[PDB]
Amino acid sequence: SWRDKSAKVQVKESELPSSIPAQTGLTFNIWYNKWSQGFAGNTRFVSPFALQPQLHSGKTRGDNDGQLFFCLFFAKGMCCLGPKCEYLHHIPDEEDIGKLALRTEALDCFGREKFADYREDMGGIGSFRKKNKTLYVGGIDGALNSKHLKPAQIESRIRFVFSRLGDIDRIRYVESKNCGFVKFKYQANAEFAKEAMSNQTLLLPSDKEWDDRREGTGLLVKWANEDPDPAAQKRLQEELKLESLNMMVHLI
Amino acid sequence: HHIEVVSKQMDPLLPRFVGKKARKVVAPTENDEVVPVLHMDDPNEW
Amino acid sequence: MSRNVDKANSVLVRFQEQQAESAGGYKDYSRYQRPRNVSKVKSIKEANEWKRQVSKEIKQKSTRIYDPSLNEMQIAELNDELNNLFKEWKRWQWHID
Amino acid sequence: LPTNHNKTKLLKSLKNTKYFQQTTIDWVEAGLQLCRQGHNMLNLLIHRKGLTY
Amino acid sequence: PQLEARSGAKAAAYTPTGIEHARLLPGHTTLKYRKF
Amino acid sequence: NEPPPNICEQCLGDEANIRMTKIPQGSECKICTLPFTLYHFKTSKRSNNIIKTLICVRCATQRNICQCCMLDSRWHIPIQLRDHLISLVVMTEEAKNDMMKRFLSLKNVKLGGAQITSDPSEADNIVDKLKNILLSFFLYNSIPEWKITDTVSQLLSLIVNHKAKCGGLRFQSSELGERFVSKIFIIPWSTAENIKLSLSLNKLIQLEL
Amino acid sequence: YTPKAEMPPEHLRKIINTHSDMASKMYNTDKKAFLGALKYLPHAILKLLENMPHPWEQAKEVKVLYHTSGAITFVNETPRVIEPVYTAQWSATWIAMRREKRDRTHFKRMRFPPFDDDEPPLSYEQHIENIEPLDPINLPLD
Amino acid sequence: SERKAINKYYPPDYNPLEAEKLSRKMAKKLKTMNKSHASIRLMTPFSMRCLECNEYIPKSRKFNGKKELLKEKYLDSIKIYRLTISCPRCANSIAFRTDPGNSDYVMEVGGVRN
Amino acid sequence: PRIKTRRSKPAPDGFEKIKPTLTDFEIQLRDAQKDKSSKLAAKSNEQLWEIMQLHHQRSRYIYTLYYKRKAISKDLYDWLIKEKYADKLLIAKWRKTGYEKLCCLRCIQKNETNNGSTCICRVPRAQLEEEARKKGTQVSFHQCVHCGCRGCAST
RNA sequence: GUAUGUCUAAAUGCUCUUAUUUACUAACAAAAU
Ligand SMILES: [Zn+2]
Ligand SMILES: [Zn+2]
Ligand SMILES: [Zn+2]
Ligand SMILES: [Zn+2]
Ligand SMILES: [Zn+2]
Repeated sequence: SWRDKSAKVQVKESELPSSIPAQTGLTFNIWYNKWSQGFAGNTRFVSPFALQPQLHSGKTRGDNDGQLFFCLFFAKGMCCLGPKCEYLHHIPDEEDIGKLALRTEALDCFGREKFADYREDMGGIGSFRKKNKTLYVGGIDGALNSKHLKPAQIESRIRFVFSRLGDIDRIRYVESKNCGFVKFKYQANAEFAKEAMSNQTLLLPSDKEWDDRREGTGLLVKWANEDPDPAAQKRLQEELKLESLNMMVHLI
Repeated sequence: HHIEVVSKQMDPLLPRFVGKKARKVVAPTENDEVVPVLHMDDPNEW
Repeated sequence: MSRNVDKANSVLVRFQEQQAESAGGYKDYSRYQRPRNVSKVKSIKEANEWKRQVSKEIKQKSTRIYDPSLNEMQIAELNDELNNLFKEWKRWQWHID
Repeated sequence: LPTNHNKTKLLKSLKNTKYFQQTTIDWVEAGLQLCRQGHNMLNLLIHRKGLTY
Repeated sequence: PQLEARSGAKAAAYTPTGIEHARLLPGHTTLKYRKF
Repeated sequence: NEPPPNICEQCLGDEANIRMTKIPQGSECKICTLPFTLYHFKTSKRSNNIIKTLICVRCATQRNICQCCMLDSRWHIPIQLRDHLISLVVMTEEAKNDMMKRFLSLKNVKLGGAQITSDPSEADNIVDKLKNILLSFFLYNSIPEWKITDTVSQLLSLIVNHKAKCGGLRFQSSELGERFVSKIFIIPWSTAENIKLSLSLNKLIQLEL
Repeated sequence: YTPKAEMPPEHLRKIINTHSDMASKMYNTDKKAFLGALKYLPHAILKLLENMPHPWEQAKEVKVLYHTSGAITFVNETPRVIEPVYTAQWSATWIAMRREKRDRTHFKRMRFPPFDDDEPPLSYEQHIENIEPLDPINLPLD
Repeated sequence: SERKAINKYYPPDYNPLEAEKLSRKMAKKLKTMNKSHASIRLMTPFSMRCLECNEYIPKSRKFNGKKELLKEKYLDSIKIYRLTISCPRCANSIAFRTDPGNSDYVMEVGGVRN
Repeated sequence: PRIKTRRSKPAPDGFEKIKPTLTDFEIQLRDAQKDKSSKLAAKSNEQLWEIMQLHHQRSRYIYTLYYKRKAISKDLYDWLIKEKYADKLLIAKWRKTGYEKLCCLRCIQKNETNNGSTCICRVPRAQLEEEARKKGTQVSFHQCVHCGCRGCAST
C-alpha cells in the first residue's frame, strides 16, 4: 500500500542516472544529440534499471501538491528526484485514473500529448483518436537472450511482469507470431506498463544468464493493432455497445 | 463564464512564431453557390 | 579522389573509422569484406553483424535476379551466387551459441 | 542624420524582458564568455545544418 | 522531351515566411501629395 | 483577424475568474498540423499543470469539440463514441495524411455528426431517439481478469487463459483459501456434462496451436 | 519601472559553465536560444570591443546583460570619457611606449594566434585566483 | 567546406606516420581499395557494335566504365588496361585494351570495330 | 569580489577579522561555479539556487555586522560595498521595511513576472497555508525558480 | 566544377620498398610568326 508502505523512493541516484548517447556514427551531432556520419548498430539496448514497484512506489512532492500525472522516470525505474519528484510514484490505481479521466483523451498518464495519427511502428504514446489499453509485446527472443524456453513459461513471465504493473484485462502469448498481447482495464495503466517495460529484460535472477542481461536487446513494447480473428472482434463490438449504452444512461 | 486573455512576453532569442514552418497547403475552393456563366446564342477557314 | 570512393578510402577517413572502432565500438560491417572462414570470430555481436550483412546481400541478389531480360546469363550466374550466399548464411547460423 | 523616432535600442528591449538579468563582470571574463558562447552558437548552428564534418 | 512549353501560371497563398528581405526594408516612408 | 477559443465548461474549470495567455501561431494543431494560436490556462492559480489547447479552432468547429478535452462540445463524449451514437440512430474519417489532413481542416463542412451536436434541434432529437431505443484453485466457465480479481477480493497472482477458459488462482496462503471457501463458474482444488465437454474442446483448441 | 536586479557574477559564470557539454533533451530550448542569439552576436562583439580596457587600465569591470539560458552576453555599458582627460591619458601611454622602445633592444612582439587551435580557451576561473595582474602602462609622474 | 580548401582539420593527436600504418593495417580488410575494376568515365574511341543486341554505339559516346590493370604488360615498363563498358540497350559487358604499339586500342570479347 | 589592481586601498582596519569568515564563502562559490553534470533540469536549477543563496548569505553576514551588530567601521563597509563582496541594492532593500528577509532582488521585480506581481516566496507561509486549508489541498509551493526561497517573507 | 540515383527488417604483432601515379575529375577554355 504505497502511501503507508513508504515515503522514500530514490530509484537510481543522480551520480549514475544515464550516459547520454551510444556510439553509432563517427562524430557526435551537438544539436540532435545523435551520432552522425554513419548508421551501423541495432540501437535498442536493455534498460539498466527497472520498476520493482512494491519496493519503490511512494509518496512524492507531487502527491502532497495534487499532481495528476505519473512519473515516466519512475515507471522506467530511474527517478533520481525520488521523494522530491513532482510527478507521482505508484502504479496507477483506480481512483487516480478516475481523477485524470477528463484529460486522458488528449494526453497520457504522463501528461504528454497523445497524437492524432499513430506512429507507423505503433511504437510510442498512443493516439487520442483510437483509445487503447492493449500493448503489443515483441522482441521476446532478444529480451530473454535467445533462451530455449517453453512458450507457457514466457507467458507466465509476461503475466508476472505486467500484472504487477497494472490491473490486467487479458493476456495472450503466441508461438507463431512470437509475441505477447496484453490488454488492461484502464488506458493510463497500459501506458504506464508500456513505459516501464520498454527495453526491459524478461529474465529473472534464478536464470543462468542474469549477469549478461545488459548485453542483449530489451523488450519491444508497442501498441496493439487490433486482432483480426472473429471472436475477438465480436467481443470488442460488444464492449463498444456496452460503452455506448453507459454513455446514453449518463446522458439521460 | 468570463475569461481574461493575456499575451506573455516570450524570450527574444527563441523564434517569435514557433508555430509556422513554411508549410505547403492546398485549399479547397468551397464554392457552394453556383455561378450562372450566362451568354447569348465557315469552319474550314478557321 | 573524384567519384566518392576515393574520398571514402582517403587516409583521414580511415583513421577516423579506426578511432571510432577503438573508442565506443562503431564498426561499419558494410565497409569491410565478410570473412571466409567462420570460427575465427570469438565475439557474438560481430558474428551477428556478419550474418545480417550476408542476409542483406542475399536480399539484394534476389531483388535483381527477377528482372525482365531473364534469358541473359548474368541472372543465371547470380542464381549460383544466390546459392553461395544462402550457404554462407547457413554456415553463419553455427551452433556454438 | 540619425533617427528622430527610435529611442528603443536593442539592449533596452532585452532588459525590459524577464529572460535577461544583469551583472558586473571583469572585461576579460566577459570576452571569454563571448568567445565560448559564440563558439557554441557556431557549432550549434552548424550541427543543425547537419554538416557535422 | 521535357524541354516543354506551357499552359498557365499560378497564384496560391500560404503562411508568410517572416524573412527580412533587403528591398522590403523601409524606405520613402513619406508619401508626397498634390496641391489641391 | 482571429476567431475565439472553444473550451468546454468542465475543461476550463469551476471558477468565476481564469487568466490565460494566447500564443499566436504557437503550435501546430494535432489533427491538422497547421499553425494556430495556443491558449493555455492554469485553471486555479496554484493548481499545478497547465491546460494548453491542442487543436486549431477550425478543426474543433468541424468536430464540434472542446479544444482541450477533445470531447463533444455538448455531451462531453469522445468523438468516436458521440459519432457512433449518432450513427446508431455515419462517423467521421479523419484522413491521417501529411497534406490531406490540412486540406480537410480548411474545408468548413463540420465533418460528420458535428452539425447535429451543434444545433439544439438536432442534438436534442438524437437524444430523444436514443432514449426511445433504450426503452489454490482452478476456475472454469468471456470476461476480464480485473473483474475476476474484484470478485475474488469481495469473496475474501491470478492467471486466466481465454482460449483455454482455465483460471488457476494461487493465493499462496492456506488461510486466504480456507476463508474464501466458507464465505461462498466451476471451482475445484489443485448441465455439468455439457460444461465438461466444452472445457475439453477449449483445451484441445488451446493445444492444437 | 523598478530597475534590474544586480545579479551576482557567480551565477552568470555557473550558467556559462553548464552550457559547455550541452547534449541532453534538457536544454533543447537553450540550444534554440543560442541559435537565435546569432542575430545579436555582432552587436555583442561591438559592445565588448568598445569596452576594451585602455593601456592605462589593468582590468576593467564592466556592466553585463546575459540571457538566463546562457546563450549570449552583452557588455551593457558604453564607455564615455572626459575628452581632454582621455587625450592626456593617451598621450601619456604614447610617451610610455616610446620610452619602452628606447629601452628595449628587442621588444617581444606577440605571436598570433595567442592560444593554440587545438587548445580550448581557458575559463576565467583559472586566473581569477592568479596573482595581481602585472602593472599597466602609465608613465613616471612628478 | 569549399572545394579549394587549404587545410583539412586533424584531431589533436594525429601521428601521421602512425595513422598511415593503421590505415594500411585496415586496407587489407577494407572492401573498396582491395579490389579490381575501379570505375572511370570515358568516351568510346573505337565506335563499335555491341555483339549481343547490335546496338551501334558511336564514336565519342560517354560511359561509366571500369578500368582494370592487365598484369601482362606491353614490352616491359608501359602498362595496358582493360576498359569495360555496357551497351545502352542490352547489358552486355563490352571492353577493350590499349596496346600502345600502334598508338591505338584492341577489342576484347565485347564488340567489333566498324 | 573583484580583483585588486591598486585602484582602492588594500582594505580598511577590521577586514582581517571578517576576511576568514567570508573566505569560506569563496571556496563554496568555487565549488558551485563549475560543470556539475546535472543531467536533469531540476538538478541544474538547484546549483543555481545554491549559488544565489550563497551570494545572499555573504551580504547578510556583512549587513548584519554593519547594521544590526554594528561591529565594523563605516569606511570598511563602504569599501566592501565598492568591491563585489556585498550586494548594495539588496542591502538597501533589507534596510527598508517589509523586505528584511529577502532572498533576492529579482524575486521582487514585478515587471519580470508573467502575472504582474511579486514572487510567491514573498507571500508569508501563513497566507498560502490558510488558502490551502480553505481549498482542501496541502501546502502548494516549496521554492521559486529564481532562487531557492522556502518562505522568504519577513514573518 | 569532381554528377547522380535506387538498394538497407530491429588472427596477432613484425618489418621491408620508394629520385613515381593501376591515380582520379573534367563541369572550364581553346591561337600563332
Ligand atoms: Zn520522478
Ligand atoms: Zn473541454
Ligand atoms: Zn524569496
Ligand atoms: Zn529570490
Ligand atoms: Zn521567490
